[PDB]
Amino acid sequence: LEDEDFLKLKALEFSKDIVNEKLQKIIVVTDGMKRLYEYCNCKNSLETLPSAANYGSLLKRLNLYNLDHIEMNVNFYELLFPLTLYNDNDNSDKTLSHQLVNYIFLASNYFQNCAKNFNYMRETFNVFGPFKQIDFMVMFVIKFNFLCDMRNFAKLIDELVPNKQPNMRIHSVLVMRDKIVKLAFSNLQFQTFSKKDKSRNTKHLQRLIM
Amino acid sequence: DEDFLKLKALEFSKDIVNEKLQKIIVVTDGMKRLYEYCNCKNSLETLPSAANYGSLLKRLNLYNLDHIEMNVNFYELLFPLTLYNDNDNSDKTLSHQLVNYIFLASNYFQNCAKNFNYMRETFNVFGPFKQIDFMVMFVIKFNFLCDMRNFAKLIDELVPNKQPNMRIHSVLVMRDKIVKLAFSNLQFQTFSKK
Amino acid sequence: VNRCIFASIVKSPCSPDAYHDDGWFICNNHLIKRFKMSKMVLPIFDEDDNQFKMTIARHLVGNKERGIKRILIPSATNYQDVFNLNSMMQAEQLIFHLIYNNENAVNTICDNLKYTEGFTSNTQRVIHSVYATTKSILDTTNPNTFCSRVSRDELRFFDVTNARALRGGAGDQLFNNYSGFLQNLIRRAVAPEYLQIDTEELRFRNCATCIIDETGLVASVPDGPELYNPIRSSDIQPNRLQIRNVLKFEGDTRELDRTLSGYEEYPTYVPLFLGYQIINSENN
Amino acid sequence: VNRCIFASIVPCSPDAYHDDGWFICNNHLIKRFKMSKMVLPIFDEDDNQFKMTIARHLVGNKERGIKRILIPSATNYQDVFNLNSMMQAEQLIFHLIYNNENAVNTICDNLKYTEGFTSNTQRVIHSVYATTKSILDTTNPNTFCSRVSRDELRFFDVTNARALRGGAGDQLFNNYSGFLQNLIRRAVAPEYLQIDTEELRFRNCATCIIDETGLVASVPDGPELYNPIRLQIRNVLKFEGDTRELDRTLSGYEEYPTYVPLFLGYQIINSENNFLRNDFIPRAN
Amino acid sequence: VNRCIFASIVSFDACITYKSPCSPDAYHDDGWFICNNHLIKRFKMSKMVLPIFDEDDNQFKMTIARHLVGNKERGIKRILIPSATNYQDVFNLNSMMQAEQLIFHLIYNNENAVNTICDNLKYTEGFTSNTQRVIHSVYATTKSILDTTNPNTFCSRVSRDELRFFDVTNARALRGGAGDQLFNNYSGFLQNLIRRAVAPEYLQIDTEELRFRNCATCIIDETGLVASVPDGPELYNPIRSRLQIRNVLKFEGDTRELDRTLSGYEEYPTYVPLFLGYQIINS
Ligand SMILES: [Zn+2]
Ligand SMILES: [Zn+2]
Ligand SMILES: [Zn+2]
Repeated sequence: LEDEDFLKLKALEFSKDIVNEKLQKIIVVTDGMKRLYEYCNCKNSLETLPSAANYGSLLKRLNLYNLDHIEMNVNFYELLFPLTLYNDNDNSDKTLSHQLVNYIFLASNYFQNCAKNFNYMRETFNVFGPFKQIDFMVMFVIKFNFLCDMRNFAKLIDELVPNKQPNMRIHSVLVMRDKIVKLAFSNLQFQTFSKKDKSRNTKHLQRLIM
Repeated sequence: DEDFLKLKALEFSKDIVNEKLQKIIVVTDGMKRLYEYCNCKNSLETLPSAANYGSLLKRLNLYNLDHIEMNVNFYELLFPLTLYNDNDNSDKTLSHQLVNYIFLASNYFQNCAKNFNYMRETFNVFGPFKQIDFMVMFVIKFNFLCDMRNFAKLIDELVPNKQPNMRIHSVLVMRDKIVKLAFSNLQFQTFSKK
Repeated sequence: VNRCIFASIVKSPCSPDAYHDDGWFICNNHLIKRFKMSKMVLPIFDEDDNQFKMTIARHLVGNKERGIKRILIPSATNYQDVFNLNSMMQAEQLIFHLIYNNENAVNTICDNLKYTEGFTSNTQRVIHSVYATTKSILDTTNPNTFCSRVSRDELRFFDVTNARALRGGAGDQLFNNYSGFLQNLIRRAVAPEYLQIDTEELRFRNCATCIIDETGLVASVPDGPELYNPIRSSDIQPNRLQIRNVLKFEGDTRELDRTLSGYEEYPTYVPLFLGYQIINSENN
Repeated sequence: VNRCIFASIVPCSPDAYHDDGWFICNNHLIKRFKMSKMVLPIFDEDDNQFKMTIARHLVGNKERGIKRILIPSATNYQDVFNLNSMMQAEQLIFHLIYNNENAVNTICDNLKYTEGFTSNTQRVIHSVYATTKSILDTTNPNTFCSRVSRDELRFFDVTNARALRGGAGDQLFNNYSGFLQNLIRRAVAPEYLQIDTEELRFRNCATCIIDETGLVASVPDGPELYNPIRLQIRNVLKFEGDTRELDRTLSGYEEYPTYVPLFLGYQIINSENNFLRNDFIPRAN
Repeated sequence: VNRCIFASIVSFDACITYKSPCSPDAYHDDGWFICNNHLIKRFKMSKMVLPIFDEDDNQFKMTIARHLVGNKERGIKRILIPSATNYQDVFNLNSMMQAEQLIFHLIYNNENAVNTICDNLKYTEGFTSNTQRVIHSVYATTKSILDTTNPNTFCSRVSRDELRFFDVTNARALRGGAGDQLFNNYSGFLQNLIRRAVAPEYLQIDTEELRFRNCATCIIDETGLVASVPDGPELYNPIRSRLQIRNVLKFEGDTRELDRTLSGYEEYPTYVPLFLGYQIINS
């Protein structure tokens, strides 16, 4: 509540300094969104599953909002790969490789344990969140918490990094890890067992126009 | 041409919508001015009549919603129908056709992903300003969305069962897995600082 | 030992095949009798041994056949007309009536035989034993019931659309309504073009060969002219003269092949490809 | 007598000794184009016989692009024939075939630059050359009096045969060197044959689509069919060959060949049936 | 002498004779009263020992087991022990023989099932032979063990002479905690069984703490012991002993002489020992 003000600008500094996206394009740290985006205000932990006690007020906000809007897929390769295609000018490459790959596999194992343990998480949230949409809230919050800790990580690593030329040594295991994520979603049966009809049922397809 | 079965689907959806749970705010959605020019509703992607409306650049510039590297959850897109067939019981009244329709849609995604590797340039020939980099996936999704829009008219009065068909659900899983796998082949090749 | 239905029946010498393990309800001789086919196999495997050796069959439907003669196996509708069992033995008529569930005709036969002394004196044991045996053979499979004791649900599909027809497909209901051994024999006969492995999908031919009509299984091209069928003519009325026209070769120089004969050769028969198959990752 | 075109090598399998229009050993056909020399037998109701030449597809399923390519375009030839992996003789041969006179003369001077040529190995090398050269010379259909097809035409599309339509692929076939066209006509069995009085459809669908890039193996559509065959991975995927033995019956069942035959293009005979002039003349349309 | 409760199996009726008897270990004395045969047959573990120096050739040697479950099994397939809530549906006791069923009802204190069983016996020829007194002698054995266990053991160590925490050492392991207390719910017989099946992660002796593994292998469960990692993908189990897939992407290498060359070097066993809990011993 005392020192964010600098980073508020920092997240936008280099992006406003540059105008040169020519194929690959970023939402500028996505840095413009409603109170939900403004709520991510703490050094949460990426290492572990969320500290459910932290988020009760967030859940009570979410109760004002609908949640049948959420894709299951992480879009791991899709979103992350474009925002990594950049390097130093031929220096500290060891460093860059190390933090990049380590963060990569950290997110990998993070999602792997999320999928392996989603039941315990959603139930431990529901224990005090008896809300009818609590499962969608849990899924959303999982995504959003990951995204926010990622935004903080990005904010922190924000550096010159002008260089841009693919390293296929980096991009090789790209496919292996991303396809393991999608295989995790395949391993998610998504459990059609007589509960999702309580949803808006894909908004009845909105007159087949959405 | 007419709304026609649009109104019939509207009627059926009204018959299902006995509940509102309204006044909940939709922060997420900004679906400005959706338009439904998709009367060609073709099974296949080749139409220059789709590129006819390449002016989409203009509406993009006003409200972009660019979606890089777009990949689709076929499972989630098709799941809702899984419970609806059982307004009646004890027949494949439509499922006999739904299964093969699912096969066809999956095979479509198997093949158009291959054909994309050259069809981009045909669309640049349709319009040299292109920006096909995104519009190709745009149309790829949109045309099947139109297919679904008409397919719903082909099925009409179907209502949510509580009992799932394990066979159908397994079919959905086993097709969608490979469908998602197909996207793995998407790759980029030394564009430098683009 | 002999599993041929005609082996159950009571000259009509069976082929020796149906004496053997594979449990086909017909010897290969009587597979001629109305069915224009020979049973076949496809050695299939990974890169060693040979693992799966899936059965298939080739028909010998004549290229010049049309209509009924294009139908491979009549539907329960009009099978009686297609066959004209009146041309056949009462045993054969009974059997077909059983397979098609024409229990009404079964009743009519039993009514006829009841008052005959040849029925009571000798033939009743034949009729009843044969009947029981046949029905028991049906029940040996009948995967619709009985634990589905034979095989599984199998994850087979036949009704796959071609890419260009309407959103049609029907008459699997009829498929089911057919005595299940017919379904199982079709499973003997028809490879899918495609098989899902638990983790992989594999394709075996570029294009399908056969169609299912409400009238029956039909050997038809999906489009265009029928392929020429060189029916080998090695195997099968003289009461009345039988006529044919046939366009045939003429020419010399066949010795030219004397050298080429050493090369690899391609058998040219018409296997049946129709449908899809899968293997479950788990029987969830 | 041995007359594989790889007898030039300075070894071919025994089939090379047949004087037959393959003009290749199956050895070298495999080693460079991954196909196996075949004949299709054809029979009548009479049981009279005829035969057509074939060579089933053999290159692996999964690989893509140039890996699908069996024979590139002359425009793209080295992209397969990455000469610098390949022996000089091989390179020279292929250059000749593609009419690459530029490269021809380049190698011609390379002989001098190989200062070991002072040993006059050039005599042997060029004798082998001329030997080869002879073969192409004989293949040339353009030679004035060489005999040509009377009753016969071939096209590489149904419509191109049915109405003499200007197929661009057909044109590029024509633009190929005469030997290449010869080898194609030798190897390629049609989807269709018209006859002076009759027509025959061999399949409802072709095996492969071939394009300007070269001999393309690709299926027209859908997935490729199965094609069965140190710090590396044998990587074998293998299956439950449970051996629930059934050979006791199955030995009698006809075993379908597990192969990818060629059914490619539309042949026409539309004149007095006279085919059995059994000379491997260029026989051009 | 014979001690395996399953070696105590007997038939009330003349047909079956259970002719797959207990392993020799039934005659041995670990105080487990379980043939390793049955251990496999119903639980899928193999018992083992770790010797530990008493800083000397004097030693404390702790019995443990290894689970035998593969990487593919999930949920009920991975359950090793149930709750009394769910032993029935976990086991399909009806498929098990009536002596097995009644013995499990003894384990779960299901007096209702015991009563129904006796009420069924009232008319049985086993009741005519009064063979139920076989069950009552099994009860005598049990009650002796129980007066040696439930009053004793943990309760005795409420004297503070000893304590084991089954709680996960890592506080981040949110799935831990309350299960360590739920431990209290089970029959002390079972509690003894599990605690002597499972190695601690640490031992306190006031000389020094000892740490036996980096990170706990096992986890407490909501109904009964399950073969599961605390977190992450399951570690591979080389269990080493229908047309299904058999694919294994072997490395290409053909060399074999290297193996004969390397027989001289530690052939590291790959079993899954059970590490869980905090151990405290006085002195
Ligand atoms: Zn027979
Ligand atoms: Zn050769
Ligand atoms: Zn025992």
